[PDB]
This record gives sequence, structure tokens and C-alpha cells, in this order.
Amino acid sequence: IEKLKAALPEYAKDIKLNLSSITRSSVLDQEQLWGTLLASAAATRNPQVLADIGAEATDHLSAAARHAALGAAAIMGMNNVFYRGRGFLEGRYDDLRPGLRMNIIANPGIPKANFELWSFAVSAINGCSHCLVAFEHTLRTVGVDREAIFEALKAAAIVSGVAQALATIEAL
Amino acid sequence: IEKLKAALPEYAKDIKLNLSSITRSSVLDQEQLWGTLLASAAATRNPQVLADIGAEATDHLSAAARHAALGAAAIMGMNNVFYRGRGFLEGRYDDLRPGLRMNIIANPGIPKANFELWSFAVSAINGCSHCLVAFEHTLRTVGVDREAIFEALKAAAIVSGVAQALATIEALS
Amino acid sequence: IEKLKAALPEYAKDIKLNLSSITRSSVLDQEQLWGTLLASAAATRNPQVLADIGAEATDHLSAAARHAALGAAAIMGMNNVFYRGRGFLEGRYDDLRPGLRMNIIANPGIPKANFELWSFAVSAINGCSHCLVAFEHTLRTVGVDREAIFEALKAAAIVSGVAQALATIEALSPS
Repeated sequence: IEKLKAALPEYAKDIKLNLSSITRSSVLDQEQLWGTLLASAAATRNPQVLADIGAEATDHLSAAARHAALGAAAIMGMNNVFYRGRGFLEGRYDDLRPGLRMNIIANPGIPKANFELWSFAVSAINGCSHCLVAFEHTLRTVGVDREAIFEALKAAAIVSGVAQALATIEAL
Repeated sequence: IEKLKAALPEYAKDIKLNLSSITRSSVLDQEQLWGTLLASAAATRNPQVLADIGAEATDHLSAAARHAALGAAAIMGMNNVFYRGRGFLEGRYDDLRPGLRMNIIANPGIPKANFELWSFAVSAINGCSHCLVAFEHTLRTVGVDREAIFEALKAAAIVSGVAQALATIEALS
Repeated sequence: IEKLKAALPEYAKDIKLNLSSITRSSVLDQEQLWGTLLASAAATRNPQVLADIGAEATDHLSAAARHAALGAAAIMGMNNVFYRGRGFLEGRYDDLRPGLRMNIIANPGIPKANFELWSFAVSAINGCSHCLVAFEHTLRTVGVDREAIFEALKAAAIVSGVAQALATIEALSPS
């Protein structure tokens, strides 16, 4: 959304430019791109960026993709804490059954590699290498190019800065 | 947590299902459990999740544990940043006195165990290995089931998922 | 400061006491200290704390300082996600040309060492060792004793506790 780029402060000049460039990515297909932007937007917790990106994503994303993306952010919202936490514990708790329902990862109602690309994205924002690596591994295993994986990473980061540049406006 | 559950979107079904079960756990006593949910809810910093959960954690906790649960999230909001950053600095800042008051760690109106448990839960949410690791160690030495510690970790992550999902609908509805 | 401080919960007295002491410290410049407090306050994403800290920052910092300090939180919000990500992928992508605009870092409207200290502080908040470690290395190089660097870290943690404590009262405040 142009309204999103325009809300950005002058001292967040690079963010705006990175945002504009990422919106024009030739590395990812439309669903992969916008789903990453939308899933990333959700993980920033910034309602502003989610609204605009969500609004902009409506003509690149079917209702299915849109939902699965938000769903990605929600499930990773749980997974990035559990796995990361278990990951800091050296394995000591690996023998226990998590007992966490996470079916959406099994059937996201949309092509798998996309939901993974988006979980990868969110996992990067929340900062859980355990989930980031597993997905980055599955992505390569299913044939997603390194270039595309990197783009999603870039997309996750640009959107984090965007959200952050916005929140910084709370100083009139 | 009746309010939250119904608020959750169907694309967040797994979160819904997970919330409703964690609230019915029986591996952690009423104090250990609700303190975790509360300290967890606070640490997610989602007004909604904290309210609902808080409004219910009340008829499960003495006023001492509540304050303690809430203060655990708050103090660790500081500690988790200081200890992590210091941890990343090649040990070059290990001999310095932090000059950070944290009398609350000298524990509140409750026994150092639940609080250690709640600080554990908050550290997982904040992503601080140093603190997470230390509390897990201290919790065992004290005689706390690894399955309980494990349950606190799940409750923390679940609550995080609730926060994330709820923050989304409230920004799109 | 007094307002924010006064607004904090009874279960956050250490935070209150730490905010107060950190604000009245003398290890860092007035520009170093308030640039850090604001960069930090911004990194917590709490509207109230940014507003209160952003307010008082007007009489301790110059507009440029504040712009650049908020800009540090902004670019670090991107970089901290990127480099940490690369970190988890064990450098497997260190050879793909990030292609991300930054510049501000090379040309802040203020002395670099201060922008670095603030970036260092923000990185501490977001949790990116790569950036933290990197800004740390540069700081020490051009001076700034570990005493100064250590203070900013402290400040970031304290402002981090503030946000958390404030957020729970606002959310738990009657009706």
C-alpha cells in the first residue's frame, strides 16, 4: 500500500526504499511473495503494517492463502517459543511428547512449500533457528531455490523494519 | 479462557485446541499452572490475552503469587535483555557489577520455585538462553519434575500463539 | 520520566528504581544516554514509553540526534532479523548480496560512535549477537570504554523492563 510507504518517517528512508524494491521481487511468485509479506506483517504485531499489507495482498492472494499465511504466523507464534526453548535445553527434553496440536502444518489448505516459506519467514522474525533451519531444510528438499529462500528472509527483515519505523512515530 | 477461545479464528484452530487443554492440565498444581499462564500472558504483551487470563487467574492465586507472577514478567523483561547481550559479548563483560536492582529475585511473597518456574516461562517467550538454562538447572536441583518444567514451556508457547493470533484479528476485523 | 516512573506497578519497583538511576547516571554523554533511552524505548514498541521518553528527549537531545536515534532502531529492526537469520543458516547464504538499503548507518546525522552505541542497544533488545557483537567491536576500536558500552546495555535492559511493566498495568488497569 502506498499509504504504508507514505506513513514512513524521513529518517526511515532506506526502509521505504527496501519496501518498494521487495514489492517488485522477480525472485518469488506472487503467492510466495505476498504470503511472505502478509505472514511477516502479522508477526510484527504492528496493526498498521498488517492492515495495509493485508489490503495490498488481496489481489495476489486467494482467501485460502491469505488465511494460511495468518495461520502460519499464529502456529509459528507457538512453535518458535517451544522449539527454541527446548533447543536451549541441550536435548534433555527431546524424549518428551510435546502434545501440541499443529495440524495446519500438515494440511494448510494450500501448496505446502508456500506455507513452509511463510513459516520460514515468521521463524526468522521471532528468531528461532530450530524452526528456521527445519523449514529451510524442507524447502531445499522439496526443490525451492536458495535464491527464493533468501528473498523470503529479506522480505521478513524489510517488513520488520517497516513495522519498527512505524512504531517510532510515537514521538510527535 | 472462554472469551479468548471463542475469539480465535478457524485458521487458528490448533491454537484454540491447545489453549483449552493447557488450562485443564493436571501436571502442575493450580498455583504453578496459573502463575505460568499469567506471567506468560503478561510477557506476550497482548492486552487482550493478559486481561482474560488475568481475570481468571484471580480465583486460582493468592495475592502474593499474582504480584509475584506479574513481577516475574517485568523483572525478566530487564534481565532477559541484560543477560543475553552480556552472554553474546565474548565474556569481556563478566567481571563488571551490573548495578541493576532486582530485589524481587530475592523472591516475593512466595517460595523460590514457582517464581523460578515463572521466570523460566517468561525467558522462553523472550528468547534468553542464559536465563532459561539457569532456571531449568535450579528447578531440578530443587526437586521439580522435568515434565512440569516441560509443561510450563508448553503453556508459555501456547499463550504466545494465542497472543499472535488474537493480535491479528484485532488488526483486521 | 517521573510520570512514566509513577505509572509503574508495585510489582516493578526495581524497574522504577533502575529507570531513575539510569536516567541520572553520568557514565554516558547527555547525547549518548538519551539517544540510547529513546532508541531503546522505540525498540520495545510500547507507544506510551516512546511518547514519554520521546517527550523528555526533546530537552536533552537535538532533533537530529532524535531522528538518527529513532532511525537506528528502524534500520536495526531490519538488520537484526536479516543477519541473525543468516547466522542460523550457518553462513550458507553469506554469498548472495543482501541487496538491502542502509546508508543511514554510513551517514547518520550525528557522530558514528553514538549511532553505533544506540544500534548496539537496539540489537541487545531484538537479540542479534551478530549486530551486537559487530557494533561492540567498532565502538571499542574508536574509543568508548567498556564502561560506556556496558551502560548502554544496562539502559536497554531497564527500558525493556519499563515497557513490560507498563504494558501489564495498562492492560490490567480497572475497566
